Amino acid sequence: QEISSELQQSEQSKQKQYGTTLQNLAKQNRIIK
Amino acid sequence: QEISSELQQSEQSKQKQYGTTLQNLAKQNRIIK
Amino acid sequence: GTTLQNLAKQNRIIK
Amino acid sequence: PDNVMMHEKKDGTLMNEFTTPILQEVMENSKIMQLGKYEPMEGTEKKFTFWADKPGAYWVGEGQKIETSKATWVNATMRAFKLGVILPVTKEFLNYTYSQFFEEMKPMIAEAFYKKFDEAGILNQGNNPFGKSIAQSIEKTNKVIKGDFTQDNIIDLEALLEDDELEANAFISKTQNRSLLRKIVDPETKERIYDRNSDSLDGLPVVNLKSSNLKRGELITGDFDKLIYGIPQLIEYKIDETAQLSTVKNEDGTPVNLFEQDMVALRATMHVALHIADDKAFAK
Amino acid sequence: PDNVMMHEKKDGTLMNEFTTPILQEVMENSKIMQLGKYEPMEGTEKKFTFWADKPGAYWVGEGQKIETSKATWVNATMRAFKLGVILPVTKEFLNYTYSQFFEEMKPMIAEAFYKKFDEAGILNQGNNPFGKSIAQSIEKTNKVIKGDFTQDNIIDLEALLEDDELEANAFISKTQNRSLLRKIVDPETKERIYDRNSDSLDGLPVVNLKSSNLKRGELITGDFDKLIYGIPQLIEYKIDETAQLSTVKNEDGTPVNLFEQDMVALRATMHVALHIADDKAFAK
Amino acid sequence: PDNVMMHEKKDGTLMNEFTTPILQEVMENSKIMQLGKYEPMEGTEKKFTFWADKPGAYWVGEGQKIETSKATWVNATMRAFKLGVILPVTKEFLNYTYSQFFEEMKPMIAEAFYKKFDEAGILNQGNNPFGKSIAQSIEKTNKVIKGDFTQDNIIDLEALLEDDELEANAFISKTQNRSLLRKIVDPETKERIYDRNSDSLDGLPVVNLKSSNLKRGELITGDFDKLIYGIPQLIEYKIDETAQLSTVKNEDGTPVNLFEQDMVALRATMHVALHIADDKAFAK
Repeated sequence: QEISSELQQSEQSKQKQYGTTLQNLAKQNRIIK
Repeated sequence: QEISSELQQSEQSKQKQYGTTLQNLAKQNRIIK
Repeated sequence: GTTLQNLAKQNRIIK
Repeated sequence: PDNVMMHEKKDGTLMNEFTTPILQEVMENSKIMQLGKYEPMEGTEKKFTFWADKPGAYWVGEGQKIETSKATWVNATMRAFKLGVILPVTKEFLNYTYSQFFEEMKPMIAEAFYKKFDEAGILNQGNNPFGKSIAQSIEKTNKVIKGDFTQDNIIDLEALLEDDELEANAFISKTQNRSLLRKIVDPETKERIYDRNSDSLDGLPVVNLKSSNLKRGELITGDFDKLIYGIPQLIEYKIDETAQLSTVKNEDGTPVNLFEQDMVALRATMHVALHIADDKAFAK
Repeated sequence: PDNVMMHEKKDGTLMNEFTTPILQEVMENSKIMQLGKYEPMEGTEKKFTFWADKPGAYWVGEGQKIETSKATWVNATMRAFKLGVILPVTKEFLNYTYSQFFEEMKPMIAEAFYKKFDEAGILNQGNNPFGKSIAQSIEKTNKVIKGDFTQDNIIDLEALLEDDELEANAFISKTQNRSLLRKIVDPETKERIYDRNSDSLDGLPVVNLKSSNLKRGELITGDFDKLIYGIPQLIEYKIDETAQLSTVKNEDGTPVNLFEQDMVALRATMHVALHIADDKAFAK
Repeated sequence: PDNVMMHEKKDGTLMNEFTTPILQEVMENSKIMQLGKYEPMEGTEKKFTFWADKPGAYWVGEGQKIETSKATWVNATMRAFKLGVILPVTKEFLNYTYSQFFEEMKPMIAEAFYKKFDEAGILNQGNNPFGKSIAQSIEKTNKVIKGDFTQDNIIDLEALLEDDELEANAFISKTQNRSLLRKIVDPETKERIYDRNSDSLDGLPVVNLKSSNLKRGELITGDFDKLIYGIPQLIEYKIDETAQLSTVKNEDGTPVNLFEQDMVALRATMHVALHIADDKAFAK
């Protein structure tokens, strides 16, 4: 009930935070540095 | 008391050692060495 | 200073 | 929880697994992308700028300062067509399955999507504007140079942006104009400026624009911000094509002109600082 | 105590693990650090300056080397107004936690510190003086030249400061004033003095602070003391700001304009040598 | 045997554990050390030379070899303020310990030591002469050339030293002269002789001399012996120095003013193979 709600929201939050690492991988391919 | 005092000598020395490495890092960064 | 001998030649550019 | 299995799903919100390959081809081909830095914020944004100056508990004279509020919005939209006309029916791509269908599209929608963003990114030509472009900011704050082409261009180009404590970084000049830079060699000293083997103009990174708009232009930029968010998001039907014309006269009667046509729309947005240099020809 | 964990706390005095990342990034932006040395102290130490020269075992010393007693103390405080207002609420950055909070701040709060520090350090323009700056020491021992840019004037500048003690170390001129360096080509000895690829005037490596004050400046020191010690010490606030200006007219009503502010009081200290050179325009 | 533990030893004769660390990193600062070579000894030495060759028993040779001795000796003692200046918190340096004491001196007494050594070796300005090498070799064997900058002059410098079998190894030219190396370009084979990034004059390593004496110096040798024997050693005292100046026209009253001085007894070595070239200027 309480454990199910917290664990499901924690998994979704981390996956959205791993979207910013994709943005950082694109910064490597940028010419200016 | 006597054992605890010797532990405090090692802790404070190692803390201030990282301050000296910052200045050694500064020498590596700057243009003239 | 036996370690000094080897490192001295390693540091300098001429070889 | 789909991956391979099948594909008769006309709707298709892309998974983050299949988003990362298709976006990097859109990015690395583009010209404005390789200039600008990135940061992740939602469809509406609150970011704040400018510097601060303050003493450690003291007061004498005055110390002027200011802070500004900013935001980003709106999205770019374009259909495939080149894909859709060379794809007969969905039962074929059912057999190919969900996995392959987006990797087959990776060099189909990508090349067309990034191309439009450049035309309304540096230039202000195509009908998809939001925050005013690099070109429009040059018209407000005049960093204009007269039509010449020698070593004096690079001295003038830098010197205009140099007065605002901004360092020169990039070089955006088209492939037609690129041919003219090859012949230019230094007069007194014996060394060439631009080169293909060593890709640099003044020892700086150079990028080539392929937009059928400019003629003999030059452009240098450093500070810039660009934003991509959300998902590409797909939907596919056979009903009507208003924006696309079928060669001669008629637009498209999709039940007659039987073609499987998809839709694409990514949430892409810019942000510009208003101090950038420029050069262009004059003649008369 | 404060590891990764969380962050809803108003106070946030940094640990040495998080401090030396930030203090390192101050040095890359800062130019005064390159001109001087670091030799540290807690609140204030009575340490000594000037180089040592060897007398030798065979013959007596004869020539003097001399010592000098100094002691200095001051702090430099900067409210991150743009950064605090960047934060909508503190509970949002509880998800980022204590560790990643400062990593987002890492290339932003440091930008504020070096801009103030270099402005008031070299020039006496920014109003936070302490020990008299480089601009003031030029007025004591006059090494000033009339506004000219020629091959003879640059060698004459180094000759003036050479008369007393030490040879030149490095130049400090504006980014804006880079066109004068390009145009210098002598008729007798056909060459350019300032390098285009590398950054050096006459061999001596040049850098710039980027303070909106100078015009035709050419400053040289070599012997200089910089200090960075202690912790930045973070405090979060939301009440009133006298030394900031919002939008256009009003100062800052924080209950009405609901934003956060990060007060950070770093400790930095300086000292200046006696003999410094300078050049500037006048005409009429 | 000495331990880390504490610090209350005035005669600080360094052990081989801490003798090597400080002597290792002083060599990178030194210019003459990189040109020369290291070896061991007993204390004072004598070296032999020449090439005694003969066949089995075909015929006895007409010419005969000579066998000659060449000695090297002399020391160099210094009194640096450096850490004796931190007598007000030597009890804090006791907390750092005997080990960390010399680690804080490592870029202090070494920085004072090498600058004197280069003035004695290459130049003959300072008052610590013994192995009159490079300055005296130019006076005896006149290898001076007129001041011009062409590839012919570079080959001429090598050709004079190549006359007596000695190969050109490496150049020694200061940072101010580096500007004049830019203009050298040949008419037929158009290319850069001195590369900007790669520090090499004609494919041979360059070393910048910081002592302000040679304006346009170009010295070539690559054959020396520098050597640091025994123990650097330490002595602390609180006596009135004769060879010392306090402020302006005073003497260092060490009893009243709570100061301290660190005596350092180092060893020096030089050898001379007299075939060295030099170039400077035409008229001015």
